[PDB]
Amino acid sequence: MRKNRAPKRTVLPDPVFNNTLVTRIINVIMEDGKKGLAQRILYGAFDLIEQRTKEKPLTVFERAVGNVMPRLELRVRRIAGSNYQVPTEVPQDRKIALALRWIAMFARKRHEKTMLEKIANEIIDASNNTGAAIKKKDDTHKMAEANKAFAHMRW
Amino acid sequence: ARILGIDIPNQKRIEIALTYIFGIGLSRSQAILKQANINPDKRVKDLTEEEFVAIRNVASAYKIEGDLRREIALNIKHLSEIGAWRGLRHRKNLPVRGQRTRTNARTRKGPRKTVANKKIESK
Amino acid sequence: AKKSLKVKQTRIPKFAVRAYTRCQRCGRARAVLSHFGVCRLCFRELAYAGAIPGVKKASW
Amino acid sequence: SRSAKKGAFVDAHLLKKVIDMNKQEKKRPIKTWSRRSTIFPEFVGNTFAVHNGKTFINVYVTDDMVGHKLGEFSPTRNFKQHTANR
RNA sequence: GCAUCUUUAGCUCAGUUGGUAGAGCAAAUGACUCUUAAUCAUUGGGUCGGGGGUUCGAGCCCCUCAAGAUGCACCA
RNA sequence: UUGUCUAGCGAGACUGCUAAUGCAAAUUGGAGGAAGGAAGGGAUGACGUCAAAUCAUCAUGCCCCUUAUGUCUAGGGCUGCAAACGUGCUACAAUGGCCAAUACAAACAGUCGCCAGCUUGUAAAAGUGAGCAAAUCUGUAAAGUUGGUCUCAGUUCGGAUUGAGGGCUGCAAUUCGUCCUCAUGAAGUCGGAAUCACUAGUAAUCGCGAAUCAGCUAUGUCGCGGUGAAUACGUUCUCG
RNA sequence: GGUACACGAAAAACCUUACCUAGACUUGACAUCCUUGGCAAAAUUAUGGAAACAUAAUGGAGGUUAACCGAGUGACAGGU
Ligand SMILES: *C(=O)[C@@H](N)CCCC[NH3+]
Ligand SMILES: [Mg+2]
Ligand SMILES: [Mg+2]
Ligand SMILES: [Mg+2]
Ligand SMILES: [Mg+2]
Ligand SMILES: [Mg+2]
Ligand SMILES: [Mg+2]
Ligand SMILES: [Mg+2]
Ligand SMILES: [Mg+2]
Ligand SMILES: [Mg+2]
Ligand SMILES: [Mg+2]
Ligand SMILES: [Mg+2]
Ligand SMILES: [Mg+2]
Ligand SMILES: [Mg+2]
Ligand SMILES: [Mg+2]
Ligand SMILES: [Mg+2]
Ligand SMILES: [Mg+2]
Ligand SMILES: [Mg+2]
Ligand SMILES: [Mg+2]
Ligand SMILES: [Mg+2]
Ligand SMILES: [Mg+2]
Ligand SMILES: [Mg+2]
Ligand SMILES: [Zn+2]
Repeated sequence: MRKNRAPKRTVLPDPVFNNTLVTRIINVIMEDGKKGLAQRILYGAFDLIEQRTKEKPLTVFERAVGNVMPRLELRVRRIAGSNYQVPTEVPQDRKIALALRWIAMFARKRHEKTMLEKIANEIIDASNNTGAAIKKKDDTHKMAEANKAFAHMRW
Repeated sequence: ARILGIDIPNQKRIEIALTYIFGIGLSRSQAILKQANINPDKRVKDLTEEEFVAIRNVASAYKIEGDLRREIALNIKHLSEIGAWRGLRHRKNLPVRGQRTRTNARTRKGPRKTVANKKIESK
Repeated sequence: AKKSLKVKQTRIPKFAVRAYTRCQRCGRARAVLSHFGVCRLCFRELAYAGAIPGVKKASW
Repeated sequence: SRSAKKGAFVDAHLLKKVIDMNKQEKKRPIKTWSRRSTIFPEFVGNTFAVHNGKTFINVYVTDDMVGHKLGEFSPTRNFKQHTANR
């Protein structure tokens, strides 16, 4: 009913590690419209990562985020009762975006201390495929695999 | 601790410890703190007898925390033994100042005791 | 009860705080523009006829 | 609340009647419409009939009621029980 | 026949087991709507069937009447 | 820090040129350009529907009152309270609380006003008192940056409620003004079924100003700027 | 209902205010038309007053009545 495809704003290459994706996660953890605060929080977590993992922070972040990225997406389609789900291949842009959203969402709920250490622990906990974001990705993948039959019918 | 019947947390700084006393808040705690010259940021556990007597003396000079409860109590009785309309308004557990009582002011009325709204069969 | 209030407003009261401002064309008491001495619904009629110099419609 | 320099406030019509009424021994209730007058030390011992809006409620001032306003010791509205709507 | 119960605003019924009465409809009044219905509020309206007696005091407890209904005999 | 800035006039963007395909309007891409195909926003809202709203802005047919349903004044009331709903504010916190230093706006307003500085005061404020009828003078910008501290607790969260002492306006602050200081420290640790707004300087958020106004828990309304996102695959479902 | 509910109200202590209780007024607080004069209304100080309002005071700008200050006077004014 729209017939028009929306434009896209630039993603911007990061200002430090020159890895665009850093700016996206900065915008994701944004709250109260504070660009400054969010950068500080995030950047402090890489420094904590250095102190702990003794490795390059960008490499660790990619290894965490790339591992969290899902493959199948389940779209709800109700006909008569409940909804029979439909697994579809998500685009590359949405793949990174969904990964970042989950990373932030489970990070602001951990039992840890200041969100710097909170968010730092989640990414390091996701580089070894054992965390909270991993479980979410595992669950949707298993649900899609179970509902493989209705994948052919979408709409 | 040792200051009267109050037990100020032992692992907490003194300027917040004084607030834990009933008659001493935060601003007045700082007044005692500055007047006694005892430096803040000094954990009460790492404090000596020399400070524990001076602080007690100034606290005793100020209004006793135990007497304030009876002071407020005498004042309410003083307000009710006069027969003031404000006393009456304080009497029936209602806002004493000018606060509205139509749809709000539940902090003085406790939990809600839901009754039955009128029946509208239409007109 | 309109005419009596209009006359009383013109008359000086016995206290300074007793004096209020009422529209000078009609007798409406609330929503009176002190910048023009004209209430909101007389200012519309006057503005739409050109009686007040410079009050044009706004585009911002 | 009320400033210091200003002090207290009586309409001075209530003050004049009270001075006249205290000198006269056979005092009777004083009919005052001034709920705005603060109770002054000299008022002590007299009785007033403050206009609640409908009638004149009688208040006997004491050495304790001193300080507040004369209309504060009388009511204006009355509410004692609701009624089940349904 | 007998023993038993009932008679309570215009109608159908609670009254409490002694300090003198309400409930639900009907009627009216408003509110409410273009106006009604409905709704909603409010509301007047009693010879407690008629007399006697007890009690300081009887719708209330005991008798006699007036009008009906019950259960026990149209002799097992 | 010499060409900002302010406001008069004008130029500029016209599918004007090119490529594709269409008869033609026209669609898409490219070039140059500050701006490209309604460049963003505003004013501008057809006949009519709902006997939609207003006799309480005003005007008016008709009906009604005429020593009263008209008039003046004092006091009370519009601020009630077993309750329910709507719209907002403040929160339940370390993307934070408190303290210190400190950088960067636009718009608007102002002579019963804006009020600089100074003196007093724990403070609201008072006294003195220039300057400004205003691109001149005045109305402290806050978030933001750095440092110290709290170390996750119903707390240095949260501020309700309550008691006392003060300041301002005003005849007058009890019914029923707000501000400051002190004292206390309700609920509340992300909120059930179900719902609302929003497609870029937008949502979210931080301050500033004006209107009515002697004063006002306007947290409302109308404006101005600071920071500043995420997403749109598609019309199967949903509302119009 | 959507198209009411931080709406009329861009400011309810007095005033606003249209409501209630009281204390007061009657061609009236305000206006015209008519016979008729202007040699005032204000404001304020007294006393009684809740204040309306009364009784006494400086008797007042002005311009000879212009506007208004009135008398008389019935049509009427007035109604949120
Ligand atoms: C049968 O029922 C008899 N015993 C009754 C006779 C009654 C005569 N009066
Ligand atoms: Mg209030
Ligand atoms: Mg009118
Ligand atoms: Mg009607
Ligand atoms: Mg057009
Ligand atoms: Mg209609
Ligand atoms: Mg009043
Ligand atoms: Mg209100
Ligand atoms: Mg708002
Ligand atoms: Mg901090
Ligand atoms: Mg200069
Ligand atoms: Mg709790
Ligand atoms: Mg707090
Ligand atoms: Mg008050
Ligand atoms: Mg928590
Ligand atoms: Mg849009
Ligand atoms: Mg907010
Ligand atoms: Mg509607
Ligand atoms: Mg009033
Ligand atoms: Mg003369
Ligand atoms: Mg003459
Ligand atoms: Mg009329
Ligand atoms: Zn007007």
